[PDB]
Amino acid sequence: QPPDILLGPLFNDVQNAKLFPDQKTFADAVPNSDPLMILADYRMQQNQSGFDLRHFVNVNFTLPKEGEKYVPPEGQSLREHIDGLWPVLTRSTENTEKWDSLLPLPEPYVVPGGRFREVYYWDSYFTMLGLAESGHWDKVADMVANFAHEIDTYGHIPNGNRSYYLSRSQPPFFALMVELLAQHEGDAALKQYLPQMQKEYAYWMDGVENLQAGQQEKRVVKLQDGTLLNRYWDDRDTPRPESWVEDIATAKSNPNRPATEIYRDLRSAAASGWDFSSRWMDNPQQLNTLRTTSIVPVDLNSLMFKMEKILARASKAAGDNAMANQYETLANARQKGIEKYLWNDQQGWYADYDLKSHKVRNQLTAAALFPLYVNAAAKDRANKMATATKTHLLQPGGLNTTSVKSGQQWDAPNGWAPLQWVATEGLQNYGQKEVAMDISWHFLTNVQHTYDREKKLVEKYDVSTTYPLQDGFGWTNGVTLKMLDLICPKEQPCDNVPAT
Amino acid sequence: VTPQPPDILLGPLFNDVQNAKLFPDQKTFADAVPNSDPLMILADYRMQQNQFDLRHFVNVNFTLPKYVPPEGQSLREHIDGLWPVLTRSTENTEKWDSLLPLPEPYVVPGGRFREVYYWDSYFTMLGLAESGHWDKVADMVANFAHEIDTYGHIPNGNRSYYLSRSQPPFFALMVELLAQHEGDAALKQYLPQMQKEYAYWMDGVENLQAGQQEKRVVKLQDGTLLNRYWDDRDTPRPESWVEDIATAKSNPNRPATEIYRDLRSAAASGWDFSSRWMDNPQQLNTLRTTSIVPVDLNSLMFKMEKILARASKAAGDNAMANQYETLANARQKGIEKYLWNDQQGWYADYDLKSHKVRNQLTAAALFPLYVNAAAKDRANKMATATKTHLLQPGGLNTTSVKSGQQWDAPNGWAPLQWVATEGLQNYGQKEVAMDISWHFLTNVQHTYDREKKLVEKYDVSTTGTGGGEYPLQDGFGWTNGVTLKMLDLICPKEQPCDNVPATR
Ligand SMILES: OC[C@@H]1[C@@H](O)[C@H](O)[C@H]2[C@H](O)[C@@H](O[C@H]3O[C@H](CO)[C@@H](O)[C@H](O)[C@H]3O)CN21
Ligand SMILES: OC[C@@H]1[C@@H](O)[C@H](O)[C@H]2[C@H](O)[C@@H](O[C@H]3O[C@H](CO)[C@@H](O)[C@H](O)[C@H]3O)CN21
Repeated sequence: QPPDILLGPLFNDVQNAKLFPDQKTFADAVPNSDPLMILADYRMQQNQSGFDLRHFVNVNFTLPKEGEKYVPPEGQSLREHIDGLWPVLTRSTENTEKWDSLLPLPEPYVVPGGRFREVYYWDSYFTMLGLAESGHWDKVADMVANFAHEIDTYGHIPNGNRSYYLSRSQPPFFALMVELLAQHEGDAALKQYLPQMQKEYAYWMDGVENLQAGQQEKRVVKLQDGTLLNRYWDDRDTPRPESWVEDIATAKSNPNRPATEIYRDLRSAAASGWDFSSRWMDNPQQLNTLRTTSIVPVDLNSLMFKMEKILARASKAAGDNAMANQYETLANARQKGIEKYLWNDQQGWYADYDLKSHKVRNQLTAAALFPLYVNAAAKDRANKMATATKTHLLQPGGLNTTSVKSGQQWDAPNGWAPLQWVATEGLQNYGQKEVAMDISWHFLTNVQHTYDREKKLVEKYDVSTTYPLQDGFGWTNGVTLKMLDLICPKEQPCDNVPAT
Repeated sequence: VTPQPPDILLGPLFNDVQNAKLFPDQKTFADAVPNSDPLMILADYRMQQNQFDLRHFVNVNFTLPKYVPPEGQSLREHIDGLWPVLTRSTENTEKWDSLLPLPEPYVVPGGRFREVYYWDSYFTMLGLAESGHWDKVADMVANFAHEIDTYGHIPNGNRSYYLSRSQPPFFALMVELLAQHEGDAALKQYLPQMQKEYAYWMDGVENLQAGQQEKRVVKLQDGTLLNRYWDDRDTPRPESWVEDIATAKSNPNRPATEIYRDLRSAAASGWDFSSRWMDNPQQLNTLRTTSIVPVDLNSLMFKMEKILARASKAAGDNAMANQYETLANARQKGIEKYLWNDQQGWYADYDLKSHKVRNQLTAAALFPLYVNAAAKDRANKMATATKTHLLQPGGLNTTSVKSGQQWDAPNGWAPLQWVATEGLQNYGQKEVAMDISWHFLTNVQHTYDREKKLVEKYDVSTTGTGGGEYPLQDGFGWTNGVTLKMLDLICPKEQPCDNVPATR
């Protein structure tokens, strides 16, 4: 149960009082006794002469640790810095105290770094690429097994292993994780995790059998002509426990709209990974105008395509050819849907589909490379995507997330490792090597420059040239390894990005 | 972890079994127990579809759910003898079972209702208490406290598919019932759980802006705080799967999620279904439950606030007692202003769409008298309105609208008979209170005499029994409890009756 439900008005009071400078801190606090009895105790004590809320919290909760700082040794190469960090980013939480928001996992896992003290769904894929690249297949397998277990226990992979992340998933990479493990383990891996891949697919498509044309429900939309696509959705319609005061302030700033609708769209953008972006906003100046759930995402639907293709491949590997064909049929239908509703023929680029206006959007964002990444894109449209990339999103320090400098995280001038890799790999898929290399060199140069000065890798980079900023950093480390390998000869690998 | 509801657990397999109507009751497969991990059952299902007999597949992979009274019992004896028959003890359940474990024995309503029910349990516990079974009463209070502890609220019943909603809140009244036997020990003991339940009903209230609603709370333009019925999910009910899909399918121009939310929220109200929630009582696809502020729910919330004040005082916190008292006072004002119809002269629900008190008189209108929130003059008008519009030869009518739905004319339901009787008695309206009691009891006795059963509800217009999508069920928990209480009321304390007298 998430902390706001467990603790009631007590959670609200502590978050609003801003006892801790991060709202995630009290979301991660561990009750020392039954939260129902803490709430009862709080109600009695709170109006007592001299009641101190900070003292009450200290007495009734164990808080996250806060004073510590990682100190790398001097002058290690970029590659050695990353490679030696894996144990540091690894957590082992097979059992948790009762009432901890942290959810137990059977095997060790890598977390992104800093305040992100839990496994993240889509981060873990790019992280696992790094682990695999540097020969840590056992950690890769541990993490696949963990996610399989979450599917088994919760019915889906939560955004992270926190009670307050249970209400949503994230960009789905599990099937791609199984394929990554199969690179090492062969078809055995596809066979072992077929039931879990199927159950995750059931999650995303839940309710589709009874969904009528022109309606949406949970993570599924059916257009008027019957086309089936997915959207991001969270099952709750309240402030995020981890961003409690920010979300309340957002909704309060637009009393013309039901707060429940704003909370739903804030939580659904968090499910998208892109919390937040002009991509979801009617007005980039005002977060209270986001309408995430009314938007059909081109990246999510690309990922669904890949999931359907992988289900077909795993079915075939298990010896069920008829079932493999069924998944191929679903994949083809998805591909047609992407090509019809998620391609903007006037601009010549992929884009989201707007359910309110019943048209494909004009806005170009880095999500538009996803159809290339998953091999859904027609060849001529992949070529158009290379042009659009160079014209609009390629910047000196890497691939821009969007061309709108809104002040939000998933927008210009911010470059995010996962997006760099998806773009690089999708362009390579279609022989657009020049643009793919430009992204890799520009982003890697940006990573090296920050590492040179600060001896760290961080969650995101400003591409204009080459909560506070977080360090580690899981997906940055993974993508860097992969790109470093790409830009230097296989037989003469580099440990730092060449100056020229 | 608590299993997800059966539709989530089994993915499309559930949908397929329900739609195929392999079983004549939709509830039957909702209560099926998987013989292995549903994730693996679903994988097998998809494989076996590509290589098939659904019924046989279900037979292999699930275990499906499975009385002759003694000779010559009086009505009272039959009821007292039935308590063990209706008792279940489920401290441990199988993995993947939709049945949720409870630490103590519990009485269930009867028939297809093979689990404990929230509001039924109060009326049932009145019967248990009346006939000396205080141990069972304490068991059931403990079970509900445990559910609040474990889930954060009391679900509609102990089934995974009921977890997304509660029911008309009687827990605080159950605690007061135990307190009648134990003294205030019961209040002190269950104060934390009574507080946790209030937090559930009021969840989100601190941040709710005027003119908006969220979950179970509404805040009107002037800041007035009231509650509504709500279910956290927006899909067909597993236990009524094909019926609910048909309902939504019948108006494809309204988002199906709204219709599902309103169907589920009417089941949260206990009154699934009623003209009360519907724009047109003849058409179920017009229900709009979550836009209606219910007078019965808010009466019960008033009572909860009152008991919380009493319990707080028992625990020695007068400051907290005073706070609950202030909340109760605000609720009373809210009831008198927004849930009383002065045109008609009766309590009624408030409509959030038209921003007006509703004109319909239903049995829910007696709740303010039951909980002692009503002004004396208004209680007197309610007595007249009851006598004029709702009193029928076989008991108190649920509404005066014969819609074809269960919570409407000509159906009479035990809990509503008792609430009306007690409400009227609280304001000295003895004549109407005794009329309800004598009429309902005569109905119950007549059916008992010929059919040797008590059932879920009665025809108050014709007397006898027999809307609804499942057959009339027997037992029957709340009917038996209310019958005992009313039997005691209508005969002298010192010369009690075992059958309802044929002559007043
Ligand atoms: O690197 C961790 C996560 C990543 O998964 C996500 O795309 C990116 C996002 O900017 C942040 O999201 C996390 O934090 C939020 C609170 O700050 C949560 O509400 C959100 O659910 C969670 O994924 C940091 N990022
Ligand atoms: O006596 C058991 C229940 C009682 O709690 C409720 O008021 C009345 C209602 O008419 C039926 O409700 C139950 O069954 C439905 C399915 O037939 C469920 O959807 C509902 O959630 C459940 O309370 C029988 N009654």
